[PDB]
Amino acid sequence: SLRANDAPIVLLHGFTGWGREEMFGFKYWGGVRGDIEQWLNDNGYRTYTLAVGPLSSNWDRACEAYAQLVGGTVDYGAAHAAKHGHARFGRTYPGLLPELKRGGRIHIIAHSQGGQTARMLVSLLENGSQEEREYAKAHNVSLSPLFEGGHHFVLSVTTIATPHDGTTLVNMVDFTDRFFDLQKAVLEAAAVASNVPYTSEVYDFKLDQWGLRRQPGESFDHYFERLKRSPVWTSTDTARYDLSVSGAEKLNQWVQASPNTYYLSFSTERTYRGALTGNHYPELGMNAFSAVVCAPFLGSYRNPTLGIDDRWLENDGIVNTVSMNGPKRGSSDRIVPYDGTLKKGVWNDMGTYNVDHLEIIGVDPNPSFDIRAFYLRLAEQLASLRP
Amino acid sequence: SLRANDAPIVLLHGFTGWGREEMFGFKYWGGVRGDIEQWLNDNGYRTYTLAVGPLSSNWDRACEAYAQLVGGTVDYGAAHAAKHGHARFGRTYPGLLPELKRGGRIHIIAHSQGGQTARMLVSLLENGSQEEREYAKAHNVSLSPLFEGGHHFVLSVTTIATPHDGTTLVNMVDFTDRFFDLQKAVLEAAAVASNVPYTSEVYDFKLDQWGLRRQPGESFDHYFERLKRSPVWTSTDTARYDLSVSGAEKLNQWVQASPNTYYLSFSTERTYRGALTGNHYPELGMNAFSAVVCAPFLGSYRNPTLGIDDRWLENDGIVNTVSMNGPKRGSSDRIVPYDGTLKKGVWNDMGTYNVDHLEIIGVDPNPSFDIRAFYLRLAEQLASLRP
Ligand SMILES: [Ca+2]
Ligand SMILES: [Ca+2]
Ligand SMILES: [Cl-]
Ligand SMILES: [Cl-]
Ligand SMILES: [Cl-]
Ligand SMILES: [Cl-]
Ligand SMILES: [Cl-]
Ligand SMILES: [Cl-]
Ligand SMILES: [Cl-]
Ligand SMILES: [Cl-]
Ligand SMILES: [Cl-]
Ligand SMILES: [Cl-]
Ligand code: NA
Ligand code: NA
Ligand code: NA
Ligand code: NA
Ligand code: NA
Ligand code: NA
Ligand code: NA
Ligand code: NA
Ligand code: NA
Ligand SMILES: [Zn+2]
Ligand SMILES: [Zn+2]
Repeated sequence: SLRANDAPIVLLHGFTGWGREEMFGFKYWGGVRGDIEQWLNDNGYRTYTLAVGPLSSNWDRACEAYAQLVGGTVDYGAAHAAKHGHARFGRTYPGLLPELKRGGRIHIIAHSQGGQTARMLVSLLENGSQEEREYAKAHNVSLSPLFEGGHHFVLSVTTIATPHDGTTLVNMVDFTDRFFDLQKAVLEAAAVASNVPYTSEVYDFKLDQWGLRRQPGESFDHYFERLKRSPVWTSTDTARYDLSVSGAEKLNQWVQASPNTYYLSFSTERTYRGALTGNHYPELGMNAFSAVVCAPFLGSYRNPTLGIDDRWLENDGIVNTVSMNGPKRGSSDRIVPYDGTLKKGVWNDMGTYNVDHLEIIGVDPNPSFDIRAFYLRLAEQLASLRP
Repeated sequence: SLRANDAPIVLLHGFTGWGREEMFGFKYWGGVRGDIEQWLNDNGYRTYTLAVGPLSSNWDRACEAYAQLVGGTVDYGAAHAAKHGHARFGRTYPGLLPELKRGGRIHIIAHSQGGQTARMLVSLLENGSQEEREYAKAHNVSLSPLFEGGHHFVLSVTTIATPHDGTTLVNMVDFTDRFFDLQKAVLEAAAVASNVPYTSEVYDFKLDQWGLRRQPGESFDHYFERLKRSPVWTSTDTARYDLSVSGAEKLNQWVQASPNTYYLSFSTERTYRGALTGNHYPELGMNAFSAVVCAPFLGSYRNPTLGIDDRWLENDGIVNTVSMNGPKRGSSDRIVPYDGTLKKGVWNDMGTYNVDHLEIIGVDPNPSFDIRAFYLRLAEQLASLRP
């Protein structure tokens, strides 16, 4: 295809994820398979990576993403920060693309919960926040340009394995403990132990707004026990809340597709349907943590009152596949199957791949999945988009 | 734990609550989770339910509980009735347990302000009322046995989420309108509308003494506007007066622990401490009415001169947690942390549970709280008490 835009690609992780220099250089985007950002740069697709709080709400992460792109000090909004009891200002960044203040566009490619954060960033850029604007006028405080509206610079959002209607994993009985055991399993993929008191930071959870940081001498085991009891686990201003079916529906009520952005979704599944009742079971080769800890639950949990039924049981080890083609619960967004022409302002469902939640970013091996081709094909499609 | 007594359990609601035939059978004790009295009976713990005026004083409610238990016409006392301007006599009941007049006893399990009513019932059984005794002699009128003193039929009182020292919620500026909105939120949890003039009674406020009742053609919205302007909201002979920190301390000056009764308290909390100034905020999953309307105030209102300081900020969405382990303000009662042996004549503090004020009775969902095991374990402990 012909190139029709010059927008760089920006990569955005989910409820785990870390910058290029973290985790001893093991990349979230490529894991044991390599460095996806480097593959794209090397093939002429200019690509950058964002690293935002993995456990923070999509709102917090969107404010962090905005400052990382345009430069400046993260501003969560005076109204938001007062309502949830955390700092209004966060870190200060130079900016990856401070030109976006003047003009120019990006493509966001986001995995897992990054797809919620990317959708939310577009809604804030284009429409701002009326609550923040009214609060700033009422209290005579400053207002970040993010909350003004009028700053739409995202040509496309592509989501990969995103829980747009949530994941039923949040409902599992031991979910608090098992979710932090999933963080430990991702550390272990990077050869990072959870019982070692690392002096270097290794994996920064970016919880400056809550005042939390792993302390000198503290193992990840000990630190996650503190995080389980902290506001980033127990408040509604969290990844945990937005990950749930309840909280993803609430997000979908206000975060709509912009008519100025192409949305693409990729769905993932790594399960088979059983012969007894319709439940789903992990396939050979699914990442071991998901296969043992998460997929049996995801493939069997129903909630008839919420209509969480047999269609929700197929999963990729972490998220129910039905959740991933676009927001539907609480959403008026349109979802169309890809027909060869990518359309603005709707979700173009690019299909369902037999790859698990961690294999699709290369964190878990899968030699039958040609991960480099997958990301290069996608970059060629995004470069074809007509602004 | 081996059973040591055969006393039945009697359940007692707070400033909302209704009998088993009210609310089209949606139970206060169990709500959306089921029927706690039925669970208890089906496991061999004989259990009954009281229904007294939700908005009436603890004194009125204790006279009503007395009559419902032993049988007969509610008698509020000639001196009390003349002092406050209401009828001396209320409804007539058949009596759930007339064997209490021949030696039978009960365990009361009480929620919310029910714990103040249960303590007041025990105080009146033990000591009566010298004012009533004086007045009956002076005016040559009859006297209820409740006011004589020298009676005993309560083996134990267990309080759950009770404001023994009051709740600061009453100091909210628009408390009147938000308290009746709480009543409407509880009706909505029971799938009852507030703008429909139901011909059946549905929720009887048992205001016979005040001469108030919902009229034909009157919705709950219109009825609650009248109640707000009526003596059951504007006088001192009300749940409103006894709910406040001021009124709870006045109650504690005369309602003391009996040496012949075990007292157990359960405390509840559903908040996190923020990172700005140590205020408390509602956790994810708190009932929506409390989370929006009540918890932000409860977690941020301080009054150092009245001793309302950091200890009062943690709360369950309706009552400050520090108020719930037993009466302290204006009280000489002893409170001891449970140590595996329950003690008579003192408050056995059974701990604090991460469950909100409505979750603890099942009116609001919380799948992580095993409400059936909670009540069954409590009934087994009460059955183990030595008589
Ligand atoms: Ca694999
Ligand atoms: Ca709840
Ligand atoms: Cl180190
Ligand atoms: Cl810390
Ligand atoms: Cl950290
Ligand atoms: Cl099956
Ligand atoms: Cl591989
Ligand atoms: Cl007994
Ligand atoms: Cl008694
Ligand atoms: Cl009337
Ligand atoms: Cl705070
Ligand atoms: Cl539940
Ligand atoms: Na505040
Ligand atoms: Na840290
Ligand atoms: Na499959
Ligand atoms: Na298949
Ligand atoms: Na929809
Ligand atoms: Na109904
Ligand atoms: Na808490
Ligand atoms: Na005291
Ligand atoms: Na819990
Ligand atoms: Zn926030
Ligand atoms: Zn009265």
